[PDB]
Amino acid sequence: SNKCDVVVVGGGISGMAAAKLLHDSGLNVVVLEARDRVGGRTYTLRNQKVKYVDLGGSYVGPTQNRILRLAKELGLETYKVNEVERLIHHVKGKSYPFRGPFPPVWNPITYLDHNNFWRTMDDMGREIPSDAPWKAPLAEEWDNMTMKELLDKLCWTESAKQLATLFVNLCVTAETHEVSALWFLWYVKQCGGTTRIISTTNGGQERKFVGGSGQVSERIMDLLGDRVKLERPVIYIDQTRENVLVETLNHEMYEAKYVISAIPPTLGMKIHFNPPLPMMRNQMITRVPLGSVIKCIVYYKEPFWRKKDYCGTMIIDGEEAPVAYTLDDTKPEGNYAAIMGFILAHKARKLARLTKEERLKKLCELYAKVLGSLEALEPVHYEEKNWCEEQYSGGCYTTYFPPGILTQYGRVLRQPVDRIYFAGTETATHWSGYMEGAVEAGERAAREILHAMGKIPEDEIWQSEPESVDVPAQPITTTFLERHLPSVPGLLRLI
Amino acid sequence: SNKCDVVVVGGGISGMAAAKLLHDSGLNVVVLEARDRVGGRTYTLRNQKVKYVDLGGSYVGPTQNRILRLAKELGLETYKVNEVERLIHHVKGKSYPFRGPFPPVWNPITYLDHNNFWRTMDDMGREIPSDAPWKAPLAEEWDNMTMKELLDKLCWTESAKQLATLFVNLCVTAETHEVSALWFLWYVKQCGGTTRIISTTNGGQERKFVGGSGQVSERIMDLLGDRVKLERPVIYIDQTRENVLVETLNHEMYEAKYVISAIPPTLGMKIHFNPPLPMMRNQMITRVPLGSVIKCIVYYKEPFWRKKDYCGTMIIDGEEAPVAYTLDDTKPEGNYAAIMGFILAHKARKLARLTKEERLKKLCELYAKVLGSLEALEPVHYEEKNWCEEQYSGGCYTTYFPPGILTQYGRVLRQPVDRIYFAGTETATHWSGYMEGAVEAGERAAREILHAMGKIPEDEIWQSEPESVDVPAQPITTTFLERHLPSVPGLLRLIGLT
Ligand SMILES: *Cc1cc2c(cc1C)nc1c(=O)[nH]c(=O)nc-1n2C[C@H](O)[C@H](O)[C@H](O)COP(=O)(O)OP(=O)(O)OC[C@H]1O[C@@H](n2cnc3c(N)ncnc32)[C@H](O)[C@@H]1O
Ligand SMILES: *Cc1cc2c(cc1C)nc1c(=O)[nH]c(=O)nc-1n2C[C@H](O)[C@H](O)[C@H](O)COP(=O)(O)OP(=O)(O)OC[C@H]1O[C@@H](n2cnc3c(N)ncnc32)[C@H](O)[C@@H]1O
Ligand SMILES: O=C(/C=C/c1ccccc1)c1cccc(C(F)(F)F)c1
Ligand SMILES: O=C(/C=C/c1ccccc1)c1cccc(C(F)(F)F)c1
Repeated sequence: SNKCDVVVVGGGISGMAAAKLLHDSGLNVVVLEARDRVGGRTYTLRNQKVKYVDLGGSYVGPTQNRILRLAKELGLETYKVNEVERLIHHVKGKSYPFRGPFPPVWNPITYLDHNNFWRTMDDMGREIPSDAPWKAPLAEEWDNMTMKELLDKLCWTESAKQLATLFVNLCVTAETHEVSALWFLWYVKQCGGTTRIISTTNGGQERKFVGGSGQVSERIMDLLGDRVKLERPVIYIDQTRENVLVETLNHEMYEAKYVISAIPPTLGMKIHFNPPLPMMRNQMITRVPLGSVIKCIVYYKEPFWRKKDYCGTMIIDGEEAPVAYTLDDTKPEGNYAAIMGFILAHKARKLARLTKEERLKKLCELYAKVLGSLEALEPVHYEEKNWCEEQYSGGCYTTYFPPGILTQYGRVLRQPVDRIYFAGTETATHWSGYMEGAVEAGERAAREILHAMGKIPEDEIWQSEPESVDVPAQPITTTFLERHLPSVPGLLRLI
Repeated sequence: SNKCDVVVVGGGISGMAAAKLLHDSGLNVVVLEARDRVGGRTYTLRNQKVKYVDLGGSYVGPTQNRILRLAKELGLETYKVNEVERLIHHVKGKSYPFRGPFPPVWNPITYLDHNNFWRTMDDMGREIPSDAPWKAPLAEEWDNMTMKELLDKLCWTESAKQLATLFVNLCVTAETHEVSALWFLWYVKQCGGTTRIISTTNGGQERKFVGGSGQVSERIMDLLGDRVKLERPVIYIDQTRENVLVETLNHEMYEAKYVISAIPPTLGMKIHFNPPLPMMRNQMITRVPLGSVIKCIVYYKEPFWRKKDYCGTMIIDGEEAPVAYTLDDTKPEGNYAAIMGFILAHKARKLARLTKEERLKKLCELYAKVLGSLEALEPVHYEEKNWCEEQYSGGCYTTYFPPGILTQYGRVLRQPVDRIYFAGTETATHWSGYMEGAVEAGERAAREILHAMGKIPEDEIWQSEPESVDVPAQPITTTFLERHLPSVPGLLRLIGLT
């Protein structure tokens, strides 16, 4: 057997961030990666047609100071997602260009309903602790309701209900009726609220890495050399003896003092445990699916949308549209012009039966309609990835909690099992579900093991991150009218 | 590599019934079983204090003709669960004895709401095909609401909402807010409806096996001899070559023409697949958890409750009660007097924090109050099993579907993946979740493979079961008034119009 101080299961950003911190503290680390590659839910494809493209996680932005710091130390640079020209909201077969992060509305009742919905998501969020959403004062009430129920209660207009549905589908790649209200409200709040989570400029989608996010995991693998084992799916963990034993599918045995599980919670199911897991984790890891998404990038000769004062951002309401959301994926130079689109949730399941060519055709036709341009019908290249297919992801972007699970099993996610500590973006308290969360969770799990070894004190397990000098955050502001305009039932009760 | 015709993964009832059918038709089978025993979600404990007790699946009843035929052929007998004396419905700290399957009400408004609740469960169920619940005309609308939402719309009284909530908790060991309305309605309909599923006499809970349900799996293991491999958890299935390779955790390798997967759907996750599963199954096996229950048996000197004209059946509403449902678990000889209780859904999680002794004390105190009996505080023995702990079950009794899953992923549950066929009670169309559904699924999967091999025609894959001559089924009947009395909203509409 191959002896070390710590085995990390998973060579995603979270596993790699963990292994780097432990290695940098002078411990011997092994990273056991199931796939022939590192990066996990990040994946950068290189070819001559795209140069590079993020088919998995891509965007970073202000307040994501851990992934920005790790990436800068690895020699990476960011560029800004194109948001110079107008965003488009496509509603009832028509494109409404706009500026500012929130699609505007003109009907005064619809205005009150939209304003109240966004404001209420943040008001509810203010009562949800980031590190313990189950301690929300209304935790059971919010957890025993789906986001569909909350939207049916909140939204007096079909316009607001359609946009709020798209918001849920886009943010967590799941249907409103699939997810806990408490969990979804936690998710938005732990990213700093509605504005921060939905924003390109001054939000989560502001920036990409030059050369792709995959370089984060690849460059940590570069530091670690053959301490990283590719095509080592972990099948068995035995804690009954003096050192922990970890076995891979190809019959290698690794012996360590500690283990970091840096995989999505449910992918714990792929490992056989001796002794059995404690009951609450044994059931928790059956209750926590990941969402459903096809990430699709269509390439063009030029970023032609810019010529009509469109930035390439499309927000597309309704059942018919295969893609509800797009961003300009063009490179900083104005070349490899591209639209990034998400096929979300049930649409990722329905449109999977089509061929690659059939999806390209559908997307090109939708883009032509929304951008009002025949150029959208002339793609030079297409790349796509269905994350629903992935045995060692289970989906993307992240794990969602169905109604009832977060209050009953949420405490279990980070709780150590003997000498196994838990990383993975799912266990983060800030931008959980993001590459930022992956770094927070890996460094924290690494530091829990340094503390178990007597190397650092308790108060250094959780560590604040200095603000990026390169990507400073601007404050989230509201207007007097946003804070004080009544809800629809507000305006009704007054009459 | 050990060569055979069919590797069966799982030696529960589903796997052992599959194995048996294949063996009887002259094929070489291997059963690979994770545990040091067969039975799975059935487990009969034997010691001198209890003689035998079912800590897992126990009850069989009329219309469950496949498990009755299999058990009869294996030499087993059934006896009747005691329902001679009165049932108890305990609500708001008081016990109301009754007779008949449904807890009665007297308040006329509350009577209309109770009758309408049960009638509407059955009305909705008749819209839902047993073999394709996602083809129900309103499948999307029903699957996109939880049973909590449905009971909030249906029940115009708290009395009905509290009884309906217990019905869900007890039937599927999950909360109303955890489960799809479509899935629950399907689950009840495929068991023959509300009356059949809740009933002791003429229903699911009518009988037990003399000596325990574990003997079904044991006696098939006896017939198969060393074809059954204990402590062989399957870790890897490879379908890239002519013959399927199945690897176990102890590095043994099995080679077959076909595999039957007879494990709970989510326990599919414990196997690494080459090539990867198709997309829809890959995601479906992360979306289908099992429920939560502790089965608890408290032993007494005598079945003292019978002397107060109580059969031992207690239906106990609300939050404080650790146990919402009990049955008499006394042996047919009238000795090893015992009460079987379920700790259901969130209570199975919450009370797992206590010691065995503390759970025994809380059950005795509850039973003392409900039965109006200090003797309930004098247990002679206690056995319990928290199925939430089992690595190779995931929970009990069975897999539930959260909102949105059965319409998106339902069709893949029993869809073959190349040379892999799916057994397990979860894949049944009649008494899915039960030992009955385990037999139907195991035999149907075996027959799918017999057809793939050209040994039987396609119209022999699905086979009806002759009705037991030993446990014949009384039909489910209603009265005119039960069929035609209005709902509460119906009565209000009449009042308006008048
Ligand atoms: C899929 C996706 C995700 C995504 C996104 C768009 C798509 C299509 N957009 C993002 C965005 O713009 N910005 C962002 O910050 N995040 C975005 N995401 C999500 C992001 O990619 C993830 O949050 C992040 O990558 C998570 O990293 P983490 O390290 O937590 O998890 P992982 O990447 O899944 O890594 C797991 C690794 O473990 C391996 N594995 C799995 N099972 C085993 C076993 N049994 N043995 C050994 N290794 C195992 C996996 O192969 C993987 O490499
Ligand atoms: C838990 C329970 C269930 C139950 C019940 C009360 C409790 C506490 N009451 C019942 C009742 O009164 N009447 C009834 O008809 N059903 C009742 N149930 C349910 C019943 O026990 C189950 O429906 C039935 O036993 C299920 O049978 P099936 O054969 O479908 O499934 P299983 O019993 O879980 O067997 C699966 C076997 O597979 C093994 N396993 C799991 N993973 C692997 C791997 N990777 N490799 C190999 N073997 C594996 C398990 O160990 C098990 O033996
Ligand atoms: O939630 C949003 C985007 C989330 C996101 C998450 C991960 C990767 C890319 C985008 C969002 C963005 C712009 C507008 C809207 C809105 F207002 F709902 F349409 C939502
Ligand atoms: O649904 C019931 C029982 C289901 C069941 C399933 C498996 C094993 C034992 C009980 C039930 C039984 C008696 C009364 C009631 C009722 F009416 F809801 F209170 C329900």
